[PDB]
Amino acid sequence: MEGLNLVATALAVGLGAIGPGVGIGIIVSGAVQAIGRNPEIENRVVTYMFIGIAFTEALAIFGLVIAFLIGF
Amino acid sequence: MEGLNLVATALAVGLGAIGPGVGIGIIVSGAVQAIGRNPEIENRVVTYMFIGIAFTEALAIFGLVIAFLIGF
Amino acid sequence: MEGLNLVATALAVGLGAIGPGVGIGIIVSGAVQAIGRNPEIENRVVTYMFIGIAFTEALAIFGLVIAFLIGF
Amino acid sequence: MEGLNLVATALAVGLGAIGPGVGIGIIVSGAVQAIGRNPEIENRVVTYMFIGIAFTEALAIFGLVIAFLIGF
Amino acid sequence: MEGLNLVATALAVGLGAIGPGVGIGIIVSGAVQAIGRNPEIENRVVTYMFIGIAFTEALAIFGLVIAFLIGF
Amino acid sequence: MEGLNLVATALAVGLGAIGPGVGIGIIVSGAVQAIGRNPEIENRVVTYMFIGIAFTEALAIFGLVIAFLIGF
Amino acid sequence: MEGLNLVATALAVGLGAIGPGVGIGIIVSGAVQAIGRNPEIENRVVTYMFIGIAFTEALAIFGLVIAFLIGF
Amino acid sequence: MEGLNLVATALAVGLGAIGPGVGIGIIVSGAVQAIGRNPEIENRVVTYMFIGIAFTEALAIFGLVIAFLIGF
Amino acid sequence: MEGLNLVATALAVGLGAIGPGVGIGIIVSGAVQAIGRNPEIENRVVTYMFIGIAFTEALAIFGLVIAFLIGF
Amino acid sequence: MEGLNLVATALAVGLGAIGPGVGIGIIVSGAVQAIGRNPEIENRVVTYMFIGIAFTEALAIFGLVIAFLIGF
Amino acid sequence: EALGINPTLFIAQLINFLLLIFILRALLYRPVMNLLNERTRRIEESVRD
Amino acid sequence: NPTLFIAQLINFLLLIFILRALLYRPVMNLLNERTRRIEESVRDAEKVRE
Amino acid sequence: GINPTLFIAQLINFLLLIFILRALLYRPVMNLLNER
Amino acid sequence: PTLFIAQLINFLLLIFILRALLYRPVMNLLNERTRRIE
Amino acid sequence: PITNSFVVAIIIDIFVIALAVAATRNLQMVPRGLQNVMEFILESLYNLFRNINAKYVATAFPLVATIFLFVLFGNWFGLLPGVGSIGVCHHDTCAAQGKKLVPLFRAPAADLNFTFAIAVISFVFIEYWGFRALGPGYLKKFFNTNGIMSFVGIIEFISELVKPFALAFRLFGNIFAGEVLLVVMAFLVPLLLPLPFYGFEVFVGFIQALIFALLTYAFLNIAVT
Amino acid sequence: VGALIISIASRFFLYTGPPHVEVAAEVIFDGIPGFPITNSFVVAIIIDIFVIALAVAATRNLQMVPRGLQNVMEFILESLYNLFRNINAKYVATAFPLVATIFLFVLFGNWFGLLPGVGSIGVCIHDTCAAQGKKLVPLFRAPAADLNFTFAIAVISFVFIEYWGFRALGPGYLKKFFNTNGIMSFVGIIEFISELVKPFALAFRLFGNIFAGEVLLVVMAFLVPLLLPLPFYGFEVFVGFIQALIFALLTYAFLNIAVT
Repeated sequence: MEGLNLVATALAVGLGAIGPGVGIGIIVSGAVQAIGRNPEIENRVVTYMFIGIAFTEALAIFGLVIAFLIGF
Repeated sequence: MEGLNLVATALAVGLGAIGPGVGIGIIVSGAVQAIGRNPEIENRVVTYMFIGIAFTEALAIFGLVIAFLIGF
Repeated sequence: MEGLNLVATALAVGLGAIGPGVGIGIIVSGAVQAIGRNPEIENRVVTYMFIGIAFTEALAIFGLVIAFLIGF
Repeated sequence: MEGLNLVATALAVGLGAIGPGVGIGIIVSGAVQAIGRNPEIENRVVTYMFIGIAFTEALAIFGLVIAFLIGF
Repeated sequence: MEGLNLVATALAVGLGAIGPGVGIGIIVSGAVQAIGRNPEIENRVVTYMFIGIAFTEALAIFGLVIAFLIGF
Repeated sequence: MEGLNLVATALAVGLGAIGPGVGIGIIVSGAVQAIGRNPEIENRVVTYMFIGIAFTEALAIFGLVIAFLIGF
Repeated sequence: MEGLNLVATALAVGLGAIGPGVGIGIIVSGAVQAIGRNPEIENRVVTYMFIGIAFTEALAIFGLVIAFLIGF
Repeated sequence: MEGLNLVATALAVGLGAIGPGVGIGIIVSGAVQAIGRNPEIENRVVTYMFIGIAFTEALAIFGLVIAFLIGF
Repeated sequence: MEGLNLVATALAVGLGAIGPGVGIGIIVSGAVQAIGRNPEIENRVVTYMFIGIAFTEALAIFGLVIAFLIGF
Repeated sequence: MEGLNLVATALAVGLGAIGPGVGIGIIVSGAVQAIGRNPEIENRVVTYMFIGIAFTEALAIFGLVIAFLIGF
Repeated sequence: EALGINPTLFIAQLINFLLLIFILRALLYRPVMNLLNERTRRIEESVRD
Repeated sequence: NPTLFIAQLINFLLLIFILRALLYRPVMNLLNERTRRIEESVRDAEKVRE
Repeated sequence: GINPTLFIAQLINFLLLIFILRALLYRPVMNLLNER
Repeated sequence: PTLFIAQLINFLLLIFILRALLYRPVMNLLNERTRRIE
Repeated sequence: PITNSFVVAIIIDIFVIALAVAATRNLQMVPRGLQNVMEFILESLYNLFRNINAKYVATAFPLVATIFLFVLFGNWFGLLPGVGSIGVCHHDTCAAQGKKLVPLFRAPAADLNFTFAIAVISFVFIEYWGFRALGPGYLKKFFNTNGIMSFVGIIEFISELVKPFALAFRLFGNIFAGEVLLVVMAFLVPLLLPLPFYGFEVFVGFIQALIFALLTYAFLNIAVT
Repeated sequence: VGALIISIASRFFLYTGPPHVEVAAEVIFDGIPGFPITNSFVVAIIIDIFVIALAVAATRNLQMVPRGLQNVMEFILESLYNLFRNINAKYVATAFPLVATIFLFVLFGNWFGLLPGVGSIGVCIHDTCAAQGKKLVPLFRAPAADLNFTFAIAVISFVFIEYWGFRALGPGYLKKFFNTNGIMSFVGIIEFISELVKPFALAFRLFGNIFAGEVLLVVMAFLVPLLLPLPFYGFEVFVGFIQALIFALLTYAFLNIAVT
C-alpha cells in the first residue's frame, strides 16, 4: 500500500491548518473590535494580537514542518 | 494503491481550507462591525483586517502548494 | 482501489465547503448586523462584505477545480 | 472496491452540507437580530441575507450535484 | 468491499445533520432573542425565522433522501 | 464485512447526535436568556422554543431511524 | 477484521458524547447568565434548563443504548 | 485487523473528550460571567454550575468506561 | 495491522485535545472578560476558573494516559 | 500498511492542534477586548492570559511529542 | 522504560533540586527579601515623620 | 558535528544581535528608571530625616 | 423509478380538492368578511 | 398482529392523554373567540 | 394502476370535502362549532400570509389553503390506529400465502409521487406569477450588472430549481421518518414506549404542513420582490 | 536597507550538510560507577552552579542603591513577589523559596537549550563520531527535556501543595476525598482525579514544551540551516521564558486553590 506518505502529508497539513486559521481569525477579529471600540489603546493591543498570532502560526508551522518531514 | 495520490490532493485542498474558511469570515465580520460602530477608524481597522486575511491565506496557500506537490 | 478517485472528488468538494460555508455566513451576519446598528454605514460595509465573501469563495473554488480535474 | 462510489456520494452530500448549514443559520440569526434592532432597515437587510443564503446554498447544491454525478 | 453500502448510507444521514442542527439552533436562538428585544416585530421575525429553518433543514434533508437512495 | 453493520449503526447514531445536541443547547440558552431579560413573554418564546427544538430533534431522530434500519 | 464490534461500540459512545456535551454546556451557561441578570426568575429558567438538558441527555442515552446493543 | 481494540479505546477516549471539554469550558465561562456581573447570587448560581458540569462529565466518564472495558 | 497501535496512540492524543483546547480557552477568556468588567472580584472568580481548567485538563490527560498505555 | 506510521505521526500532530489553536485565538481575543474596555487592568489580567495560552498549547504540545515519538 | 525513566536518576535530580532550593534560600532569597523589607520599613519610618 | 554547530553559532549570533538591537534599550531604560526611582526615594527619606 | 400515472392521479386529486375547497369556502370567506 | 394491536392501543392512549390537555385550552380559546365575535 | 397512498389521499379528500360542506351548510354570523374552528383557522392563515405580502394574500390563498388542509390530514392519517397494520396481501397475519403484508393505509406524503405534484405546481406557480408582473427581469441573471453580477445571478437560478425539489424531499423525508420511527418503537416495546414519539409525530406533521404553505408563499413573495 | 532581501544566504546547503534529524528522548553519559550520569544532569549542574554564582555576584556587597546584577536580581525577585501576592497574600513567604527557584532553574535550563552546541557537541550528515565506529551521543541537553527532571519538579511541587493543604483548612479535605450528600459527592472523585493528574500534567507540559522546541530547532537546522530558524529561535526563547514563569505561577495557584 505505497503512497500513504502522500495522504500522511496531506492529513498533517490540513489538520494542522484547520485550527490555527480559526485561531488567528478570532484573534484579528477581537483585536480589530477592541481597536474600533476606542483607538487610544492601540499599540498595547496590537502587541498581544501579534503575540497570539505568532503563537498560533507557530502551531501551524509545527504541523507544516512535521508534514514536510514525511515529504523529505 | 492506484489512487491514493488523488485522495491526498483532495485532503490537502479541502482540509486546510476549513480553518482559512472560518478565520477569514470572523476577521471580516469583526472588521465590518468595528466599521459600523466607528466609521472614522476605517483605515486602521481595514489594514489590520487585510493583515489577518493575508496571515490566514498564508496557511491556505501553503496547503494548496503542498497539494500541488502531491498532485504534480 | 479502483473507485478511489470518486472518493477524492467527494472529499475535495465536501471538505472545501465546510470552511467557506461558515465564513460567508459569519461575514453576511456581521455586515447585516452592522447595517442594522447604523444604516448610513451600509454602503462601505457592503463592499468589504463582498471583499470578504469573494476571498473565502476562492478557497471554495480552489476545491472545486480539483473536482474539475479528478472528476474529469 | 465495490461500494466506494456509494461512500463518495455519501461523503459529498454530508461534508458539503455542514458548512452551508451553519452559514445559513448565522446569516438568518444576524438578519433577524438586525430586524429586531431596526425594522425599517428590513428591505436593506433581507436582500443581503438572501445573497449570503444564495452563496452558501450554492456551495451545498454544488456538493449535491457532485454527489449525484458520482451516482449518475 | 462487502457491506460498504450500510456505512455509506449511515455516513450520509449522519454527516448531513451535524451542520443543519447547529443552523436551526442558531436561527431559533436569534429569533427568540430578537422577539425578546422587540415583541411587536415578531410577526416580521417569525416569517423570516421559519423560511430560514427550511433553507437550513433542506440541506439535512438532502442527506436523508440520499441515504434512502443508498439504503434503498 | 462481518461487522460493518455495527460501525454503520454507531456512526449513524453518533453523527446524528453531534449536531442536534449543539442545536438544542443554543436554542434553550437563547430562550432562557430572552426569558430572563423579559419575563412577560415566557409563553410567547417557549412556544417558539419547543417548536424549534423538535425541528432540531427530528434531525437526530432521522439518524436514529437509519440506525434502527441498519442494526436490524 | 475481528474487533469491528469493539470499534463500533467505542465509536457510538464517543460520537454521541460530542453533541450533548456542548449542548448541556451552552444550556447551563445561558441559564446561569440569565439567573445572574435576574435572580427573581430562578425557577422559571431552571425548569427550562433542565428540560433542555433532558433533551440532550436523551440523545446521549440513545447513543449509549446503541453502544450497549453493539457491545451485547 | 489485529489491534482494532487499541484504536477502539483511542476513539472512545478522544471522542468522549471532544464534546465535554467544550461543555466544561462554556459552563465555567458562563458561571464566571455571572459572578462578575452579580457576586451576590454566587452561592446559588455556582451550584447550578456544579449540578450542570457533572452532568456533562457523565458523558465523558461513559467513554472512560468504554476505555477500560475494551482496554482490559 | 503492521503498526495500527501507532494510529491508536495518535488518535488517543489527537482527538483528546481538540475538545479541551477550546474549553480551556473559553474558560480563561470568560474569566478575563469578567475581570475586566469588574476588577474588584478577582480572588474568588479565579478559584472557579482553575477548577474548570483542572477538570478540562483531566479530560485531556485521560486521553494522554490512554495513548501512553497503548504505547507501553 | 507499510507506511501507516506516517499516517499516525500526521494524525498525532494534526489532530490535537485544532482545539488549542481555537483556544489560543479565543484567549487572545478575550484578553484584548478586556484590556480595551478596562485599560487600567491590562498589566494585571495579561498574566492570566499567558497562563491559559500555554495551557492550550500544552495539549497541542502533547500532540507533537507523540508524533515525534511515533515518527521516531 | 524506553523513555529514559530511572528511579536512581530521578532521585538524584530531586536531591540536586532540593540542595539548590536550600542554597538559594540561604544565599539570595533571605538577603534580597531582607533588603526589600528594609526598604519598605525605611519608607514607613520616613512617612512616620 | 562540524556542520550544525556552524548553523547554530551563526543563527545564535544573529538572534543575539537582533535582541541587543531591539530589546537592550527598553530593558536598560526600565532598569535605569527603577534605579532613579529607588535612589530618589532613599534621598527623600534621608532629607526628611535631615 | 416513480410511477408517472400515480403522480398524475395525485395531482388531479389535489386539483379537484382545491376546486371543491374554493367552491365551499367562497361562502365562508364572504360570510367572515361581511361579519367582520 | 399482537404487536400491531398493542402499538395501536398505546397510540390511542397517548393520543387521548395529549388530546385532553390540548382540547382544554383549545375549547377555552374557541369559546372565547365565539363570545368575542358577537 | 394505483398504490395504497392514493386511497388515503382519496379518503383525505372525502374528509376535507365533508368538513367544508358541513361548514358551508349553515353560514351565519357568530360561528360556533366546526364552522367556528374552520373560520378561525382560515383567518389565522390569512393573517399569517398577510404578514409576508398583503398584495397577493387574497390571490394565492385557496391554493395554500388546500395544500395545508391536505398535507396536515395526510400526515395525521399516519398516526391513526390501523395504519401500517391493515394488509391487502396484493409473525404477521399474512404469513400464510405471504405477500409482505402491504399496508392498506399509507400516508399520502409518504411517497415520491404525490409529494412531487405540489412541488411542480408550486414551481409553475412561481414561474408563472413571477413572470406575470416582471417581464424578463423576473428570472434576470444580471450579467455583469454590478461587476460580473452574472455569477451570483447564475448560482441563484439552480437554487430556484431545487427549491421545489427540496420542499418535496423534506415533506416525504419527515413523513417517512416519522412512520418508520413509529414502527420501530412499536417493535421495540409494544406499549408506553413510543408515547414521547406519538405526540412528536403529529406535531412534526402539522408543523411541516404549515411550513410548506409558508415556504411557498415566501418564495412567491421573493419572486416578485 | 531598501528592498535588499535576497535570501541567497538562505540557499546555503539546504539539506546536504546538516544531519537528517538525529533526535532522542534521554541518553546516559555515565563517567562514574554506580550512578549513570546523563547529559541533562550535566546541564542541571552547570545551571545550578551558574545560578549559585549569579546569586553570589548579585548579593556581593549589598548596597542601598541597586546597580547592575543586584538591580536586575532585585527587579526579578520583586516582580515574582508581586505576581505571587496577586494570587495569595499569605503563603508567599513560605512558598517563595520553592516557586521562585523553580522559575529561576527552569528559565536558565530552557535558555541553555538554545546555546550553540546542544546537539552538535557530543561523545562516542555523518557529523564526526559516525565516521568512527561509535555512535554520537549529544552532550549539553537541556534539563527540562529530561523526563527525570520535570517529573522531579512535579513531584516536589505535589508534595509541597499536599503538605500545605493538609497543614491548613484541617485534615478533612471533604471537598474531594468523600462527601455525604448532594452532587458534591460526584464532584469530589473528579476533583481527586484532577489533583492526581496535576503533577503528571505539569511534568508532561514542561518536558514536551522544551523537548519539542529543541527537536524543532535541530530539524529546522537540518533543512535551510542559515537564517531561516531565526524567528523560531526567538519563539523558543519566548516559550522557554513562558514555560519557566507559568510553572511557578501554576505551582502557586494550585497551592492557593488547595489552601482555600
